[PDB]
Amino acid sequence: STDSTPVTNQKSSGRCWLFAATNQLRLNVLSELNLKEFELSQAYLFFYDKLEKANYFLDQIVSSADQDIDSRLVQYLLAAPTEDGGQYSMFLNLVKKYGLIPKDLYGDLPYSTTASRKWNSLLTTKLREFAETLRTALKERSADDSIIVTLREQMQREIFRLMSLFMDIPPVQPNEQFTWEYVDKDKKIHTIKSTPLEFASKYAKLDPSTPVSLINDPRHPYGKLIK
Amino acid sequence: SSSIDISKINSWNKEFQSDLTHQLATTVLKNYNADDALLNKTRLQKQDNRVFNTVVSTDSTPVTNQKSSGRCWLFAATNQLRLNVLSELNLKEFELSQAYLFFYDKLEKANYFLDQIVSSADQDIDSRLVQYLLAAPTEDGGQYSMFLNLVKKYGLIPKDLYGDLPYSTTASRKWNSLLTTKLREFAETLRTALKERSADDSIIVTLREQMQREIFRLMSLFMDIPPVQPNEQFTWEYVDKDKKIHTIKSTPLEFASKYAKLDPSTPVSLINDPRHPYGKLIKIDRLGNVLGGDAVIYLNVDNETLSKLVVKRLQNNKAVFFGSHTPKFMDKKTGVMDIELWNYPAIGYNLPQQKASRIRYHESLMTHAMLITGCHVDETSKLPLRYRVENSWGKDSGKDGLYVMTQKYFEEYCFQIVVDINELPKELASKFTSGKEEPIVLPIWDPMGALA
Amino acid sequence: SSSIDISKINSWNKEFQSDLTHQLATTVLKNYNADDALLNKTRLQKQDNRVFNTVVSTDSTPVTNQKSSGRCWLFAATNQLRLNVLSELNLKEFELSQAYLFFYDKLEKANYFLDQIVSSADQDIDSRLVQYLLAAPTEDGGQYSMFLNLVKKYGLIPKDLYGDLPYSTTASRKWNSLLTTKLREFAETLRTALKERSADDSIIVTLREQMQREIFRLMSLFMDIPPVQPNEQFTWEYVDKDKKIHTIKSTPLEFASKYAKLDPSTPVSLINDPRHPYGKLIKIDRLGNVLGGDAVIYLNVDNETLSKLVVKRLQNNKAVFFGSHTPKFMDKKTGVMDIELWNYPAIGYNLPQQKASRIRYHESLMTHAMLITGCHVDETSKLPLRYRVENSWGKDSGKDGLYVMTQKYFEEYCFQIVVDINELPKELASKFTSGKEEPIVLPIWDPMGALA
Ligand SMILES: [Hg+2]
Ligand SMILES: [Hg+2]
Ligand SMILES: [Hg+2]
Ligand SMILES: [Hg+2]
Ligand SMILES: [Hg+2]
Ligand SMILES: [Hg+2]
Ligand SMILES: [Hg+2]
Ligand SMILES: [Hg+2]
Repeated sequence: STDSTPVTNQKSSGRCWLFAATNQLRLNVLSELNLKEFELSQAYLFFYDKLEKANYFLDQIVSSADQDIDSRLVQYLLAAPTEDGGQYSMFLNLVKKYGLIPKDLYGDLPYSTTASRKWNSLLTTKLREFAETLRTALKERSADDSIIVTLREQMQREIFRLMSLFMDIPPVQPNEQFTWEYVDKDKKIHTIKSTPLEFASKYAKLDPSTPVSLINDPRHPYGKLIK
Repeated sequence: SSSIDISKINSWNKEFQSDLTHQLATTVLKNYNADDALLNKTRLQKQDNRVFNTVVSTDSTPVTNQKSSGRCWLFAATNQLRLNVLSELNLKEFELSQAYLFFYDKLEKANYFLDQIVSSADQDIDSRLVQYLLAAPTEDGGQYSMFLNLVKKYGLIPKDLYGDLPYSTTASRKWNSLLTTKLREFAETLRTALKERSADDSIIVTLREQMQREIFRLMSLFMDIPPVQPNEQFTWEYVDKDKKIHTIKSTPLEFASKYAKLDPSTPVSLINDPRHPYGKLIKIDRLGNVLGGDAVIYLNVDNETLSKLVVKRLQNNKAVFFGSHTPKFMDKKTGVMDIELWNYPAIGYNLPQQKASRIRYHESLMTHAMLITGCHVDETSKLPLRYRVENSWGKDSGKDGLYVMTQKYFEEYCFQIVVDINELPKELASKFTSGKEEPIVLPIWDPMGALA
Repeated sequence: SSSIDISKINSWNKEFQSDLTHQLATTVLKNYNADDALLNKTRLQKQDNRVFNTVVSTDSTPVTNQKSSGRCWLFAATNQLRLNVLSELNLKEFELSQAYLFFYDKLEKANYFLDQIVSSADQDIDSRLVQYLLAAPTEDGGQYSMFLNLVKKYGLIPKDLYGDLPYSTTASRKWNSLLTTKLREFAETLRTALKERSADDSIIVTLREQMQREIFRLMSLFMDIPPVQPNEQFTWEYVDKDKKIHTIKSTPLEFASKYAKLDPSTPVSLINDPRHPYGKLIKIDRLGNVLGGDAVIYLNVDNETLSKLVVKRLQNNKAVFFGSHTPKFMDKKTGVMDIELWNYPAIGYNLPQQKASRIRYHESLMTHAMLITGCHVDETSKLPLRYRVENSWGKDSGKDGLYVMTQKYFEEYCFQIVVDINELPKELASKFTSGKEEPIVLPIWDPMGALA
């Protein structure tokens, strides 16, 4: 019944999954708030997704430190650590920790949201440097080591430092309140004060506990779970 | 800890925003591409220098354009040779047929793939090798040894007899996709038939012939098989710089030696792979195009010798085929290749990772082959500062198709050159003509095994 | 010392280059326009807000475009009035003829100029006043009093009867140039004749009539005199929003009151000129268009009262004509007018000079007239934050022709609004209806005397 308004454009990025996942949800807000046009912030999720993958990569390197640099897994981890693409479970991972917010508070303004190639390249080049540094330090020490722990924190920090140069950290924290003024289809002005996490359930109607992704993979038996 | 803490990142943010350089950086970096924003004109002012004291006498005429294909290696290899014809026949403009080699290269790789599948039929479909063979069986890129494999079996021909007319020579994506989709079907069919039978089996033999035939049938729909066979005569009428008409009757194979001056037995490719010891031979397992052709082998040498081999070669009036990591530190608008052209340190972005580790950690590899046609030694008593590079992207790329590469770029982001064995020091040439030399064998998926 | 020392500047350079912020700044600033490089998207993210709780019910339809002319003042003044017709006649789209007023304004200024030359004939040709009169006698820009001068003598008419058809309405540069070149010839001729004779002289009188005639002759070559005279009837057929056809027979002068609802006797222009005391009347010497028309006089008021007069007016459902310094702190792409939109402080560029001094020191003046159609009071218990502005640059400028101006911008880079005297506090209205009020008289070349 509700119409996808307006038509979205991911531009030069692989953020389709976030657009599609949020396109499904925008319809609830549009409908529940009687809005002519509406969009949830795709960039919001994009910022956190990229930060998390860079961080996640570091852990992956640490957990595979025992394998040769030229092993299939290590070379794979090193191929595209910050790629824009994702899965629905990965979409929910972000919504659970960060919530959802209207695009009016944080949009596709930065150059990197619509042309992410360079940003990813700069980040990935650093991460590949970090990968070497971690593994080297892991030859002599254990991951639980105070030194390693310190090392990973300084990497995380540089990763955030570099990402904040291309995009601003969202304006409000997940449990922090934001005020959003808008106009409904009736030219009537409204104001909503919520938190990214509350807004996701309350307005976007997402209960992260309900969606499951069904796949059609003919190489495996049906009724079976694939991980 | 190991997880992203929200309080932690907002605290770091607060701290970064108090630094004035960071404030300016985020302001500009949210507006423009980092390379555009950070391009350093003070440095450009000095580095964009087109004076070269050591240059190849003949001029690359005309500037070539590979368009939407990965045929750089063929353009660069033939760009090196065209200079001989241009010179020996007193021609204003001249080009050898890149498409000629392209047709045969693609046919051979499709055929070569089939054999690779047959020889790895014992491995699981999801093994690293089989999945690799299935990734890009007909890709346009190649190596110099693969270039010679083709010239040995097919010779060379002037572009006037067979050019870039077909849509697929300048926009090969679709063609490759159609071919590859079929080959992946064939791969399954072969392996299945190989579970019950042996490769020597009459049935398998028949099967592969029907695949080869369909492969040729499909390729002939997008490009015509060259007009003459390698030992078949062709007649080529042309006009020299003096407006004088001439006619040459030759064969693709004769023309290659006779006019293009190529003796396939002399070029060797030297590589600069810091992960391995120099003076050692490096071989890429399974890498090839012509079933039965030669294998890709490189003599691993230091940059100091390499730099000299390039100057000497240039002094001997010959262009130097080289492979590097495009477009790393390359400004296509100006044509400058300088690792310090952009002011990344102004935003505190620094990269200490070494060359060997860059290769090891999936960060740098050869991706494009170009041609060094000149260089400039420091006019006093020092060494080469920059090199003149001829690209195959049309005359609008760089400065009229030409680029200038710094010595430092050459050392860091360039991994290969091609010289004639007779140009090497006895100590090095011998590694090719001896026998003790057991090459360090790298897998097909090794970054040096990644074509151009 | 007072001279530029070469050692000194190279020493300063050396010191600036050691600062990392300066290094980044020079790198980026040599690449892009400062406004493009410094545009702050973090700030834009918050400031580009199009929600206005107090707006004029009628919508500006359609968005107007003055094109290559300085007719903003006429567009803005008529944009304020069109809303009455649109509303009273239930029309989807409507426009009063801007060209109508433009024709008469230019004719009158050329004529007015002649009189100005005659009245200053006793001054040297190189005096400040005479050179000023000769600078731009026919410029497109004007003031609101000058707008009323025209409406009083000529009335208003629907654009359907006389529009922007002629080349010169949308590209007036050449026309003005041709006219001005003639007027400068006339200026000499008048003054010369005035050395021997008196202005009341039959000969001079004859001379001025022949000049007036040539002026009209030349203007009629680029634009047609409006189709009806001010007291002459015209018939206008139109279609309302309900697809219903109507016909109105009126006169330009009647239509102005009857349909456009303008009572020329009510609007007064309030100015915010910090160099003079508030509550005081400011008059611009010699500024005008219609010989004998009213003079430009402003009531100097503080921003606090001014802000309120705008909110009240908007609440009374009327648009507010205002004049400001375009394009200072104006982003045409987004339509944002915010003095903090660009990160100049990140490059250490700061401007402490006060408004009054900005005006005094040749830095800020009114240059464009636009229309406030809405505002947004802080929804709690505070005051106006932003205003909705309608520009006359087509629907592609700003956001569909519309702009958003901050309160701070309004205070700093805006110098005038127009209200009806009945909207003023008794204390202020009286300054217009009393007699004690001797206006502070400013010269014709004063920055507040610089049109729009
Ligand atoms: Hg290539
Ligand atoms: Hg040299
Ligand atoms: Hg050299
Ligand atoms: Hg090299
Ligand atoms: Hg104007
Ligand atoms: Hg308001
Ligand atoms: Hg207001
Ligand atoms: Hg104002």
